[PDB]
Amino acid sequence: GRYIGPVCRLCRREGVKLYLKGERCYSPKCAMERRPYPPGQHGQKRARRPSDYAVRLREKQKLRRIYGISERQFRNLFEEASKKKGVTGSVFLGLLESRLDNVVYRLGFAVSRRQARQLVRHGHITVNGRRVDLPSYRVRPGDEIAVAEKSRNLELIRQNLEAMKGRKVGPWLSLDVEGMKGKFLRLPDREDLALPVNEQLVIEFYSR
Amino acid sequence: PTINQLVRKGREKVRKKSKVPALKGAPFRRGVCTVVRTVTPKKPNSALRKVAKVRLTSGYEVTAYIPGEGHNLQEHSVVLIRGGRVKDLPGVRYHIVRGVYDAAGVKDRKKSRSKYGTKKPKEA
Amino acid sequence: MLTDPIADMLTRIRNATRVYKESTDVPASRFKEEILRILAREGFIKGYERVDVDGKPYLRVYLKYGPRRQGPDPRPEQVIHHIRRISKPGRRVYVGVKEIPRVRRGLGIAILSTSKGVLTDREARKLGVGGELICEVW
Amino acid sequence: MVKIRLARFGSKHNPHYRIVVTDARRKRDGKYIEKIGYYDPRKTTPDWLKVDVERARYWLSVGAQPTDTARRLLRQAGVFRQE
Amino acid sequence: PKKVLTGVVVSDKMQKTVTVLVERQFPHPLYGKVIKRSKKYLAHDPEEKYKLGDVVEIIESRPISKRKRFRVLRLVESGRMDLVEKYLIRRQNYQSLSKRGGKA
Amino acid sequence: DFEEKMILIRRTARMQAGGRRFRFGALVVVGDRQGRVGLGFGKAPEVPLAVQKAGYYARRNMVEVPLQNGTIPHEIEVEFGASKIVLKPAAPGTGVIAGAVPRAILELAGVTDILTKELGSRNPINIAYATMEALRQLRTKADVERLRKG
RNA sequence: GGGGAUUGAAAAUCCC
RNA sequence: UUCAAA
RNA sequence: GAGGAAGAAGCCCUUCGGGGUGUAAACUCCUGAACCCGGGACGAAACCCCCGACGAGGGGACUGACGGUACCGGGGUAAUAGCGCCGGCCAACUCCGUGCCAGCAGCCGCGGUAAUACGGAGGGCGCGAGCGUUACCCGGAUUCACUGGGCGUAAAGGGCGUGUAGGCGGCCUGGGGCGUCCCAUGUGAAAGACCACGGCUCAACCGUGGGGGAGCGUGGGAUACGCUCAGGCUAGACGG
RNA sequence: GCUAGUUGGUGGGGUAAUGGCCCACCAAGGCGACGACGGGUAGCCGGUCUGAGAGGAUGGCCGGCCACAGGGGCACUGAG
Ligand SMILES: [K+]
Ligand SMILES: [K+]
Ligand SMILES: [K+]
Ligand SMILES: [K+]
Ligand SMILES: [K+]
Ligand SMILES: [K+]
Ligand SMILES: [K+]
Ligand SMILES: [K+]
Ligand SMILES: [K+]
Ligand SMILES: [Mg+2]
Ligand SMILES: [Mg+2]
Ligand SMILES: [Mg+2]
Ligand SMILES: [Mg+2]
Ligand SMILES: [Mg+2]
Ligand SMILES: [Mg+2]
Ligand SMILES: [Mg+2]
Ligand SMILES: [Mg+2]
Ligand SMILES: [Mg+2]
Ligand SMILES: [Mg+2]
Ligand SMILES: [Mg+2]
Ligand SMILES: [Mg+2]
Ligand SMILES: [Mg+2]
Ligand SMILES: [Mg+2]
Ligand SMILES: [Mg+2]
Ligand SMILES: [Mg+2]
Ligand SMILES: [Mg+2]
Ligand SMILES: [Mg+2]
Ligand SMILES: [Mg+2]
Ligand SMILES: [Mg+2]
Ligand SMILES: [Mg+2]
Ligand SMILES: [Mg+2]
Ligand SMILES: [Mg+2]
Ligand SMILES: [Mg+2]
Ligand SMILES: [Mg+2]
Ligand SMILES: [Mg+2]
Ligand SMILES: [Mg+2]
Ligand SMILES: [Mg+2]
Ligand SMILES: [Mg+2]
Ligand SMILES: [Mg+2]
Ligand SMILES: [Mg+2]
Ligand SMILES: [Mg+2]
Ligand SMILES: [Mg+2]
Ligand SMILES: [Mg+2]
Ligand SMILES: [Mg+2]
Ligand SMILES: [Mg+2]
Ligand SMILES: [Mg+2]
Ligand SMILES: [Mg+2]
Ligand SMILES: [Mg+2]
Ligand SMILES: [Mg+2]
Ligand SMILES: [Mg+2]
Ligand SMILES: [Mg+2]
Ligand SMILES: [Mg+2]
Ligand SMILES: [Mg+2]
Ligand SMILES: [Mg+2]
Ligand SMILES: [Mg+2]
Ligand SMILES: [Mg+2]
Ligand SMILES: [Mg+2]
Ligand SMILES: [Mg+2]
Ligand SMILES: [Mg+2]
Ligand SMILES: [Mg+2]
Ligand SMILES: [Mg+2]
Ligand SMILES: [Mg+2]
Ligand SMILES: [Mg+2]
Ligand SMILES: [Mg+2]
Ligand SMILES: [Mg+2]
Ligand SMILES: [Mg+2]
Ligand SMILES: [Mg+2]
Ligand SMILES: [Mg+2]
Ligand SMILES: [Mg+2]
Ligand SMILES: [Mg+2]
Ligand SMILES: [Mg+2]
Ligand SMILES: [Mg+2]
Ligand SMILES: [Mg+2]
Ligand SMILES: [Mg+2]
Ligand SMILES: [Mg+2]
Ligand SMILES: [Mg+2]
Ligand SMILES: [Mg+2]
Ligand SMILES: [Mg+2]
Ligand SMILES: [Zn+2]
Repeated sequence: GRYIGPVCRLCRREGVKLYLKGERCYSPKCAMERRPYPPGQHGQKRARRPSDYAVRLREKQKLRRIYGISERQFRNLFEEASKKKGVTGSVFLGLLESRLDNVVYRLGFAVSRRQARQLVRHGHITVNGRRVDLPSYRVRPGDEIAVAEKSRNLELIRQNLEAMKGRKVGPWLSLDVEGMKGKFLRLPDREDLALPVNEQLVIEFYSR
Repeated sequence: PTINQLVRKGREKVRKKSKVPALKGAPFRRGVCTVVRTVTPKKPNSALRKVAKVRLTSGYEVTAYIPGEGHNLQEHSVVLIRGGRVKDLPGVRYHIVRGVYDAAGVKDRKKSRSKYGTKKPKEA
Repeated sequence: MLTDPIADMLTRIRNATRVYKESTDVPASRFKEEILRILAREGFIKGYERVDVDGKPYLRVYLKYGPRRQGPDPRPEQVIHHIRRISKPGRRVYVGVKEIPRVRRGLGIAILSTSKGVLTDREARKLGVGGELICEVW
Repeated sequence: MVKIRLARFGSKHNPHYRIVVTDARRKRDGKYIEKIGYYDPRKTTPDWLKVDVERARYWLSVGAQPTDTARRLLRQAGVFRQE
Repeated sequence: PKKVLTGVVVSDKMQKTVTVLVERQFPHPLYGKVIKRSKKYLAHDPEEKYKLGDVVEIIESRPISKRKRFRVLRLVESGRMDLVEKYLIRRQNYQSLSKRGGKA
Repeated sequence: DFEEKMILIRRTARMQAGGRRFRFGALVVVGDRQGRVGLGFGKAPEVPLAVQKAGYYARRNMVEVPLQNGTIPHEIEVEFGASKIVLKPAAPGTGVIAGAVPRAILELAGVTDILTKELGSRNPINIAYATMEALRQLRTKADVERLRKG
């Protein structure tokens, strides 16, 4: 089961703020806000020049932790990326960005990814009409991701979909806040995203 | 060598010598203790490593190591062997798997329990 | 006795160039002459010419180098940095057009001998033929 | 004798047959002489039945004896339709 | 097609049968070098026609006996014991390598 | 302007009565990630001073790497002593496939795609020097052209 | 079989 | 004499 | 799942000021694995019968082990977490306990009173219904080097010669076309692998379609190099 | 170093059919350092794992071929 445990601690081990909570991570409290040092009894102690390896490990752990995906699944995507034509780095990101659970989150249907995930597992999500509770489901270009008719009235749904009014969204995505529909226009360009991650090191980590 | 020589003699392929010849290159092998001596290490170590001679089912009679803090092995304890040398005791190439057969698991063990065959203790 | 006249020529050239000779003779043979044509046209050697020495037919090979250099060791760069024999007596080497090698992403060459004559890897590739991969030069 | 019958491909609870020509004596999913079509029982695709009728007509011309089911499918593709 | 091989007659000591040495040439599967290799076929000569030293063609045929599965198709080049000689010598060297040895 | 990547630091020893007497050696690469790299090996009583000395040496002893879209103009092999280095060009997406020593020199040279292989003695010092020489030996079509003209 | 003396701790040596 | 001590 | 303290208690550490576990928990609010109720499959349309002519073609009927399963619709509970590591290689450090003991150890090595290496604890790293161990194969190993290694002193030139087989063979011309090269053509089962679409909500799994050729056979063609047969040449060798 | 049905021939026998497959006579011949004979191990392949590749390793599952049916021999029946 995708991690599930103290999360605003991973932010602390990566020395960078990851959004694994949506809000709370915006209001002075993602911990990174005054307490940016690693978790644990030695968190405040001076760090030692990390090994080329350490650097590469933490980088992958960053990107991977951002999407709350497992090593098993993360690796399988990367291997797929390698094989495919074109720059593995971007292509990899493109694939991570195509996970239904992620897209749900991108469209704002949920505040964080872990929430977006649950929304999927519980059928509150629809792809071209049909229900789909597979958070790893790969959204293709042209697919319409909406909210289940029966779920459109849920308290949590309104709140999030409300806050989405006026809010802009991914240049590769499009949100019709009305009927609570969204459309995966195209695979995001590396230029499209802006994750605190140097995918180049990630490729290197697996090249070892 | 010349190509003609290579055509004539060719290169010889490397053959691998097994380090755990306790036959059938099986993953483990069971046996019966014959002696449960204690032995002394080679320089620069000193201590009384626990060891046992095992009359193996592979038709072999080798000496295996008894890992962990204390054991319960005697002149007739049936045990399972796994292979793994004891760098300090020349001639000791296998370990005895604690937790299988007559080999009790280490008691009061709390960390590396898989090894030493120690069941998960209860937390009241 | 020379076991490989072509290898001999290739070396005579390799040797002369490492000490910056002007020319350098090599006992003449049509086949050697053929390779020199390529070498010349490709621009590795200024050019070559038939010459009689002691009554015997040779081939003056006029080598060429780069310009004098700066700092310690002003000795010019070699135009012919590398020149290695591939196919040899007792270990002959052939290639089909599809197996002709790409010597230094093209910045170099490979002289093969095809039934359509001695050609550079590019020339051969063009006429779509393969043959004995004689040497590589760069 | 030689026959025209279904060879089973696909997976568990997901059959996908192959209209094939083969010796009556060969194991069902063994080496066939020729593939002349395919058939999907659950018709999970609009293209669940195809049959190289020209070829089917060929083997029949030389002796291939079709299974009852094999015959059924051939008919659908108008193999015997002599209109 | 019925395989046709060319070789040398290195034995006419049988009734209606000749031994034909056939050389083969090919690149070594790993080392490249073109290498030779030979094999002797017992060919059928019912007319006791061909003799020691002839270069005949041999053709794949209906078994004539055990060993014999080739018939002499024709003569390519008559007389030339140089080849036979080579074979005979190589065979004589054998008399050497063993428990004793033969003169070189 | 110039980046600094420390390849390795070591503490050698010499002998005098009384005992050992340490010294420190530092291998530092300097580069602009745009075709310019330099190697430096400096030794001194203290590490810090050694590193600096290295960096300083690194700046003299620079090499003009002819990058071609993140890669090398062609493949090359160079032996420095018993150490050999194999540099092979690659298409984008490949990355810098190399041992710590070569990559450090390769990345600061502004190389982003390359196939590498360390042969013979993998003595870092010499492997680094083999690398510099390899790069230094790289030629461009224009260059070859210039040479072959006359 | 310690328990001391000695040892950095031992072996050894001298003590009970 | 053993192991280890700058 | 979201919210949730400048941050409970407990345990750990402390320079006794404080620091960790830690938004983690508690608690609030959402969702609703399990489970209950209802519906409930595809896979099965032939053989056969009737019309027609036992044909083509039309009609008709009987069949589901899986399974009341899958799937669908209602209702609906906060609801398993382990295992291995933290001296270097190798991501992760502190206290206490033990003393060359008890023990660890893949390799280098740890332990003879301050042990990040033993055992425990707190903390941390890694992975997660799995995590480790053993065994075995390829890799790293250009460490048998075809690609891709060596032999003065590191392992390695035979004590020397004569010479058999074999391997290797200078310059020019011609015939042949065996090697070699080029073009067609046959063969190269299916599955697998690769690419592209598809079917199970995804995937695993599966279906359809698409290149991909090496090897060998056949038929043409080329002749630089190697080969072979002819004839020449003196610069190798031999002789006077 | 090996070989006497051993190698070959003529004529028979036998088979769906070639053949020392078997037999009767007649020849002395066949094979080997390009590894005969002997010993050890092993079912082969499509393929599988690994590897940048060349290679290396492997042949469970599925597909093809072969061999066997407690261990040895033999035939009868039959398109087999
Ligand atoms: K050199
Ligand atoms: K009908
Ligand atoms: K203590
Ligand atoms: K510890
Ligand atoms: K290995
Ligand atoms: K010697
Ligand atoms: K000719
Ligand atoms: K007969
Ligand atoms: K194989
Ligand atoms: Mg890629
Ligand atoms: Mg080899
Ligand atoms: Mg064993
Ligand atoms: Mg010790
Ligand atoms: Mg341990
Ligand atoms: Mg040469
Ligand atoms: Mg050269
Ligand atoms: Mg070569
Ligand atoms: Mg080669
Ligand atoms: Mg005769
Ligand atoms: Mg006969
Ligand atoms: Mg130094
Ligand atoms: Mg330049
Ligand atoms: Mg170079
Ligand atoms: Mg060297
Ligand atoms: Mg080495
Ligand atoms: Mg002392
Ligand atoms: Mg003494
Ligand atoms: Mg000691
Ligand atoms: Mg929470
Ligand atoms: Mg409720
Ligand atoms: Mg049905
Ligand atoms: Mg029935
Ligand atoms: Mg009727
Ligand atoms: Mg329901
Ligand atoms: Mg429901
Ligand atoms: Mg409710
Ligand atoms: Mg570390
Ligand atoms: Mg202590
Ligand atoms: Mg450790
Ligand atoms: Mg799982
Ligand atoms: Mg690797
Ligand atoms: Mg190897
Ligand atoms: Mg080795
Ligand atoms: Mg070699
Ligand atoms: Mg070596
Ligand atoms: Mg010596
Ligand atoms: Mg020596
Ligand atoms: Mg000598
Ligand atoms: Mg010649
Ligand atoms: Mg010759
Ligand atoms: Mg000729
Ligand atoms: Mg030819
Ligand atoms: Mg073909
Ligand atoms: Mg196929
Ligand atoms: Mg799909
Ligand atoms: Mg296919
Ligand atoms: Mg001609
Ligand atoms: Mg040739
Ligand atoms: Mg014999
Ligand atoms: Mg007869
Ligand atoms: Mg007959
Ligand atoms: Mg016989
Ligand atoms: Mg024999
Ligand atoms: Mg032979
Ligand atoms: Mg015998
Ligand atoms: Mg044998
Ligand atoms: Mg067997
Ligand atoms: Mg078998
Ligand atoms: Mg390799
Ligand atoms: Mg095999
Ligand atoms: Mg099989
Ligand atoms: Mg039997
Ligand atoms: Mg049988
Ligand atoms: Mg039997
Ligand atoms: Mg039985
Ligand atoms: Mg029986
Ligand atoms: Mg019958
Ligand atoms: Mg019968
Ligand atoms: Zn956070």
